[PDB]
Amino acid sequence: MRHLKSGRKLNRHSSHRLALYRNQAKSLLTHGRITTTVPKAKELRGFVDHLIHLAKRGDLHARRLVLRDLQDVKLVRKLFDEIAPRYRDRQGGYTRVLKLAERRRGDGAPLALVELVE
Amino acid sequence: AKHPVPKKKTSKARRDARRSHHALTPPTLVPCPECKAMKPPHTVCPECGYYAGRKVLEV
Amino acid sequence: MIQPQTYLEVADNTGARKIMCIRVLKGSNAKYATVGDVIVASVKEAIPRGAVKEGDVVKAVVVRTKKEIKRPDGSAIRFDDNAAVIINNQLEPRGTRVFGPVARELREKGFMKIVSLAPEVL
Amino acid sequence: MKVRASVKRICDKCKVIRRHGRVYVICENPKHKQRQG
Amino acid sequence: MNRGALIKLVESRYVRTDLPEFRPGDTVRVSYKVKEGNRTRIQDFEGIVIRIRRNGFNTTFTVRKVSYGVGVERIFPLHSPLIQKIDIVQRGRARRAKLYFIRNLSDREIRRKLRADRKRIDQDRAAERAA
Amino acid sequence: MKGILGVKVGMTRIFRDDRAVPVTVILAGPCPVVQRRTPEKDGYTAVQLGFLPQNPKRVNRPLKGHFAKAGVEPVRILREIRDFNPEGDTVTVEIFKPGERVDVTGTSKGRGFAGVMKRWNFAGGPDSHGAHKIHRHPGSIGNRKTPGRVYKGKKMAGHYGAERVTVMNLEVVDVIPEENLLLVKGAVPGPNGGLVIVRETKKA
RNA sequence: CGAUGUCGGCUCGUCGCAUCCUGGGGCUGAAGAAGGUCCCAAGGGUUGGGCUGUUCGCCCAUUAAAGCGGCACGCGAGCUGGGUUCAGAACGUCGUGAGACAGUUCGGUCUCUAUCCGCCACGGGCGCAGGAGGCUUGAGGGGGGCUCUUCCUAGUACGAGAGGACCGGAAGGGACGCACCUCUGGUUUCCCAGCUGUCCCUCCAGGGGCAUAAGCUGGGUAGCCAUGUGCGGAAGGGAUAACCGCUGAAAGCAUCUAAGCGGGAAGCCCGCCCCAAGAUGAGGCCUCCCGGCAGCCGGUAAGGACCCGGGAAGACCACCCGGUGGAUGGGCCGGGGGUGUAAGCGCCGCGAGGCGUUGAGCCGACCGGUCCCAAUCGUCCGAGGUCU
Ligand SMILES: [Zn+2]
Ligand SMILES: [Zn+2]
Repeated sequence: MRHLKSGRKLNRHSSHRLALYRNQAKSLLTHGRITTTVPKAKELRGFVDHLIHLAKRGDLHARRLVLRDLQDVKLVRKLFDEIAPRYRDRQGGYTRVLKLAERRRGDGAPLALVELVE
Repeated sequence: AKHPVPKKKTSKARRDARRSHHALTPPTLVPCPECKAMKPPHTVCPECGYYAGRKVLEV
Repeated sequence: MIQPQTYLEVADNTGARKIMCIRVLKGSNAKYATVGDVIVASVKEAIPRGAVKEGDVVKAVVVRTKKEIKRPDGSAIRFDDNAAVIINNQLEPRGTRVFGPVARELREKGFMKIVSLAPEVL
Repeated sequence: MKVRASVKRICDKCKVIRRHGRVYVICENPKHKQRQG
Repeated sequence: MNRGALIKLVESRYVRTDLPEFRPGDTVRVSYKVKEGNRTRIQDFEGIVIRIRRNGFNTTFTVRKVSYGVGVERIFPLHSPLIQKIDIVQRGRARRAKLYFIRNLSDREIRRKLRADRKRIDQDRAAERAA
Repeated sequence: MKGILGVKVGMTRIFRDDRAVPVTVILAGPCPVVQRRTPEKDGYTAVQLGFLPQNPKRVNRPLKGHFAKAGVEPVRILREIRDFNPEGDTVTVEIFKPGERVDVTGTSKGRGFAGVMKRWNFAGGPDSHGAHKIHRHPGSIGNRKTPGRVYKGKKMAGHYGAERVTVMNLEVVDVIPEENLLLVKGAVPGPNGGLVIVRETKKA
């Protein structure tokens, strides 16, 4: 019974879900747009929104917080420099999720791209 | 567990009967408002690459 | 929650030390014994030459439980032991004096003797 | 009510009556009160 | 509607306000009303608040004192009208919200792990000063 | 038989006479009447209540006509109180009063396809001593060749909960008219916000 | 005998009554209480443990009681394999021996996939003579049904006393069933903190991985939960069993019966809850809808569906909700809640560390707000009402 329990297991154990979120986020910031299965996307909305929110906060403590997950200096720099400004006046909704019409051939999985909002 | 096994051969009418619900619903399509092409709703038109009256993907 | 096979510290000076609950005298199929309950136990341990020696089957009463005890007010008490008083078959403490605190439910169950002897009723 | 199959008079006051289809040996003496069955 | 706001509305007529704030590790003497026989008398239960599950009006706390070499733990509804008054007899300096480990500690070590709270104590002396 | 619709907002204990009596809080009113089951017209006597109101763009034509036949606002949920002829046009908590015994019915928390232990409290099997893969199975289910079948209603797996449930003879701890809140001792079937219906108890 | 798996235990029951308790009653060598016996009665219950493979039995402590049996001495495509009964080994004994026991003793592989009927749940189709959307009723079916102690009655009746009532009320329990998470108590898989090793980021500091599919440890939200909370057994009505009667003839009397009428039980029916119109007998009420070729086709009405966004709804499906008019979910915000004073800095320390900043920082579900991001645009089905 998953009553009110939030979050998707995604058929990965805990640390694997977490590293998935980190790698997904890394590619997202590194590219803005990425293509991934739908549930990974919707389970990636919040995990990106939080990091970008700390981007909007921008202080050192946020630097080490987001750095706790991204684990990169350069990519975090781009985050606090290219993205923190461009989302400086947006409250939430830092990412957009669109479902693609064409499923993945290899398994019939449905695809959808997650993009940083403009 | 003593290896349960089908008792008798399934008659053809019964087989087809169980396969009755095996029909494949046709994938519902709506015309892309951009290029007038059919495609699944609530998705990006892979033809035009637009969505919500604006561009999303690079066709 | 006292059940059979449980060990109980005797809270009084009858001579025993611990008693193993082998029954709970509350109806036939009583699952658990608690404060103010009448259990029947064995003397698994007694001071030398006490009033009771080991192996005696004795009616006792639970006066403290490491399982807490709610109350109609909302408050609840929980000791850090399981204690009982070796009573006679007439609801009178066979021992002369009890040791350590006890619960107030005893007053609710006609154990004003044990309540009185209690150095600290709670 | 002595229930049995050989309901019979015991005393002269033992009086038989076929009540409700059954045979009852009704008597003033309570002990002689018999029901056939 | 706000189900939470309705809840706080209901409990709001019962929430007690005057009780002194305290954190775990501290020591308390609770003047707690009692209905013995038919009369009522307030007994003080003084121990360590080893736990405070904060659930608004349903928040309650745990006191722990050793009565005659016997660990006596007690749970009080934080807003119980039966609880007459609370007495912060000591600002122990806890370090976790829950202090169950003291169940297994000799009282020497119990004290040695619960030191006084210089900050909250000095705040106490700072307050408690009438006009 | 008076009764009002309501919604379960949550549980809580209060202090009534130095007793932390746990209660559940139920936003009952205000229930407007929408139609009255009269025996000459509907074969029996009852009423039909609306709770909560509904966005007018979310109501089909038929329902809308059903409201316009009354003078009632479009309402989300609509039910019937059997054998209850409210005089007013909107049943509220005023019909109830503290101390009054009631019976409450609501859908239990649907526990999906529940196993056999959780559904019927079967003992299952042991956890050691060699129990092979049957730790929570119901063991046997019947007899040998006679009757060589399984009786109707043999307790098996299935959806435990998610069904209508009526806990009865509860106490109306308190009424809150200005809020249309109701404080009923004991727990009520259903999740928080789950629709429920309160009625006079059939006990004595 | 081209296989019907054999004692026992477990799980799960169901049923008979030749009734162990609970209910009713008769008689008594029934003073009361307690009993005995029999009669009617199967609704419910019938405890836990020691010994033994055991069933059985004895015992232990209770209990109202600690029922007897059938169901392939129920139940191994549900479990175990203790016993019996494979192969090894040993003893007593028999046999020259090989070996034998019904005597003993230690050990000894129990086989993932359910086709059908059955059962437990959930659906699709069609039907329910117009189409939909709601509400219902309830044919009928299931669930449940229990029991004890104490108090008053009243130490009253009874009784030399001893002892000790009926009836009628009151309260409190045990087990069981349902529901729920306010409280207690669990979990609470990464929400918080700490710690060890290693390696890495980036040297310090600060962090990350790994140590489990949490490294360990200290907590713990919501949810799920019981050990926690509430509620239930009804009350009552009806016909009855045993049994007890009024009237009463046959049969001058009497007769509970033969005409009749009544009382009469944990019993049956209703009553309580639940399911329920496939109840094909397809029910009832409210509301909404209106042509080209018994029909046919048409777009279609109402409406629905598909499609999302979800949901204490859920295997799927279904059900519910929302769909720009939107707060449905993710964000964010605010509260809750948890962890427990972040980092950084300053100061104090040789340093480990400590102090202030600081109930700080972080913060899963919880409770509301905000349209920031998503439920875009949409498509398709779906009335022309059979006849007396
Ligand atoms: Zn296009
Ligand atoms: Zn006679």
